[PDB]
Amino acid sequence: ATHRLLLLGAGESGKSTIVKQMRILHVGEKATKVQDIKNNLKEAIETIVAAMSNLVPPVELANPENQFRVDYILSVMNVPDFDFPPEFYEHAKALWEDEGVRACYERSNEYQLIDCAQYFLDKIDVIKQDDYVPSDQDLLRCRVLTSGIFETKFQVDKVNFHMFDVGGQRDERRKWIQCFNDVTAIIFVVASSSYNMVIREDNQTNRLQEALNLFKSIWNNRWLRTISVILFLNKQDLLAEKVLAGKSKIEDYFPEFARYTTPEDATPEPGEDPRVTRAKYFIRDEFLRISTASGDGRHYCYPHFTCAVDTENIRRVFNDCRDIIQRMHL
Amino acid sequence: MMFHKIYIQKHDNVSILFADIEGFTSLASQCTAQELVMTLNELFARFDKLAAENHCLRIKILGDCYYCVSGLPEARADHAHCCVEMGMDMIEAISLVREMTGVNVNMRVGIHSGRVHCGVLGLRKWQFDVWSNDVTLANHMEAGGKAGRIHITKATLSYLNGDYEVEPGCGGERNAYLKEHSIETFLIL
Amino acid sequence: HQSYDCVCVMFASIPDFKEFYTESDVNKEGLECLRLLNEIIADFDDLLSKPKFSGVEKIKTIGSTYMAATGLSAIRQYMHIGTMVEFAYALVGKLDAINKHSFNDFKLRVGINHGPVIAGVIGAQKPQYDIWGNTVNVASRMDSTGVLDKIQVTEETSLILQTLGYTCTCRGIINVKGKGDLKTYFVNT
Ligand SMILES: CNc1ccccc1C(=O)O[C@H]1[C@@H](O)[C@H](n2cnc3c(=O)[nH]cnc32)O[C@@H]1COP(=O)(O)OP(=O)(O)OP(=O)(O)O
Ligand SMILES: Nc1nc2c(ncn2[C@@H]2O[C@H](COP(=O)(O)OP(=O)(O)OP(O)(O)=S)[C@@H](O)[C@H]2O)c(=O)[nH]1
Ligand SMILES: C=C[C@@]1(C)CC(=O)[C@]2(O)[C@@]3(C)[C@@H](O)CCC(C)(C)[C@@H]3[C@H](O)[C@H](OC(C)=O)[C@@]2(C)O1
Ligand SMILES: [Cl-]
Ligand SMILES: [Mg+2]
Ligand SMILES: [Mn+2]
Ligand SMILES: [Mn+2]
Repeated sequence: ATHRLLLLGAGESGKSTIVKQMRILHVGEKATKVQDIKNNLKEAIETIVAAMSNLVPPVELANPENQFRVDYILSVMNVPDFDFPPEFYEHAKALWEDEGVRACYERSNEYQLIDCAQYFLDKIDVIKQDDYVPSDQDLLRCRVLTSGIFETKFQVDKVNFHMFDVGGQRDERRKWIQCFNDVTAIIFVVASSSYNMVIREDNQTNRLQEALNLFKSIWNNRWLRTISVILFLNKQDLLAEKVLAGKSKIEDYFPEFARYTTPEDATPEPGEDPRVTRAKYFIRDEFLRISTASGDGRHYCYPHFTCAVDTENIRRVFNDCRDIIQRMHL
Repeated sequence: MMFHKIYIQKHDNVSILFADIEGFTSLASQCTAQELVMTLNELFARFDKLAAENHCLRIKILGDCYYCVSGLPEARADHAHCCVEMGMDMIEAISLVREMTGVNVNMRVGIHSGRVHCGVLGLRKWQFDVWSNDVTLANHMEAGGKAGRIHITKATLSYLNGDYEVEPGCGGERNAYLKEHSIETFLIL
Repeated sequence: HQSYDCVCVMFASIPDFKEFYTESDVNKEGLECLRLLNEIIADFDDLLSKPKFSGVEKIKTIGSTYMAATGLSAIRQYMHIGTMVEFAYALVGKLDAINKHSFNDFKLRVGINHGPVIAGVIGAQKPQYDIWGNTVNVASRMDSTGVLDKIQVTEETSLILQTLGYTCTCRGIINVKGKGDLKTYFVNT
């Protein structure tokens, strides 16, 4: 038995994150990504400090001292082969340690910022070492853009899976077609958290709305009429927090939440705030409404509340998938 | 069910031959429209006769362009010699048909050996054809070729067992596709 | 074969596609590409079977370029010229449909020309229906020097479309190698 799986979804949805979570799960070289992790960190801070003055209103620093570190972090933004001196990490940290900078991170829904900001900025002091070796959570949080198509093969219980990962941006979607003939099932990934945020491709289109249309585009495709879709409502942690904190609400972007109440088939996680339940099952049904329209038993949709960086959640759900591949005799 | 049935398939270790009329438009100035189609048909009917002798399969005719392959429908290890031997007869055959035009007609051969996909596209009015980067190249070998001479690729010579005497073709200095891909070409003597 | 007094020829290529095409372990060395091209040609072939288009003959395809013609079924009166344009539009409509599902922004480049042609068959291996003439390579040139989304016509072709209801704009002066500098026109939507 061999089952070719294809991951589809928008930018930053967390597709590549899942592919690693198969090397982690079902399959020395870690030294090459330490480079890439430092870059993240670099892009992370420099992005926030840059964003400060380009906001309405602009966010001011808590400590007028830090100004020169801002001057530092700015003047070094473009530098090509940056060698990350210990000063860098010092200013970098102090900058993250600044309150205004955090108050600017609290508004990182407005400008464009990679997900792993908080995570890495909280371990400057860990990454700063030259003896440093990244943990497996570091490996997952690491962000590199995917351009092209990548085939990594794995095996579970002597059953072979081919997994194809592709660029999720608009300009990258042209290549997708090359995986439409003979595909066992589609894994559609969605950044559930990105309801208060817009995509990089133009800096205007709502990310989730984009994800809804893109899903609609795949559901109603002319070469995917029979091919079933496993929907991965991802970034559940990020969602849950955004919800609970109660800053940028859901109904302020997607107004149809104002009428929606929690469903009865709803199985919440042990001790999960009703509002989190309410929200993710709102986001679930948003994609299901798109899927309860067309198809008519020819293909099927499979909802999943997922956190791609959490290996425990992913082991759990990818089996829930393996079962469903064998079950429907695909 | 989803797509249509592709009537295409991969084939390795094959040789693609292309050849065009040198100065057809210059010639198309003298003779009547029907006189050309006479010569053309007179030429290619002859060309299609040579094909079968050299174990060559004609693909398609694009006006003044003729192009056949070698290594179909079933394969051959001797495939690259064929195209060369085909070109040889193609060369002299044009000089004998030059008798009928009475004008300076010439062929320009280009051969590359590699991999193809082959079959037919669409639904209505099928025609046999071939496609690949290698096939794309073959045409640029013809294009960046030499008059009355047989332009061959580095890959074509490696299947050619060094039986024929070649010379530096320098296709890089004749075609932009041949330069921009560092392809080193040769010319049969 | 025989010659005709007033045929209508159309070349409509999608340049974008050459750069699209790629061979790789992932895409089965360009097979999954052709596969889309397949669909396209197929989608474009589905028209010939319409009612408003039944008087349109599909000739051949070259690489990714639809070649077709009108008025091969006789002994307003240029009603067929406009049909060719009406058809050209329908091609684009079908490409926009593919673009939607394939996640591409492919654009058709069209060239239409009318005038005398020579019809008939060529080749001994397998005779295939084709058309020759100045008209045919000029239309081909109304394509190779074209602009995407637009239909590039000759002045002669432009004049008639005006009497049929279509408005036009002058591109300027294109050099048609061998026949010289000729004025050309784009059709308005
Ligand atoms: C006055 N011209 C003609 C009179 C009668 C018959 C044909 C022609 C003619 O010009 O045919 C064109 C084209 O329609 C005809 N042709 C190409 N493809 C097709 C085709 O697919 N069907 C019919 N005719 C075709 O080929 C011929 C030229 O080939 P081309 O590639 O455009 O120029 P080259 O650069 O190869 O030659 P030259 O500058 O080297 O001298
Ligand atoms: N907190 C959290 N972060 C997540 C989760 N899933 C993914 N991320 C993070 O989001 C970022 C983007 O994930 P990634 O896998 O790179 O996206 P992608 O869909 O592959 O992106 P692309 O290549 O199409 S442009 C990464 O930093 C990743 O660690 C999740 O459930 N929770
Ligand atoms: C269809 C894709 C692609 C890239 C593949 C290919 O090899 C071609 O089909 C050849 C070279 C090739 O099939 C040999 C015949 C011919 C007629 C010379 C083709 C055209 O030049 C195509 O260009 C056009 C018109 O697209 C081209 C180059 O296109
Ligand atoms: Cl998303
Ligand atoms: Mg990726
Ligand atoms: Mn020629
Ligand atoms: Mn030609």
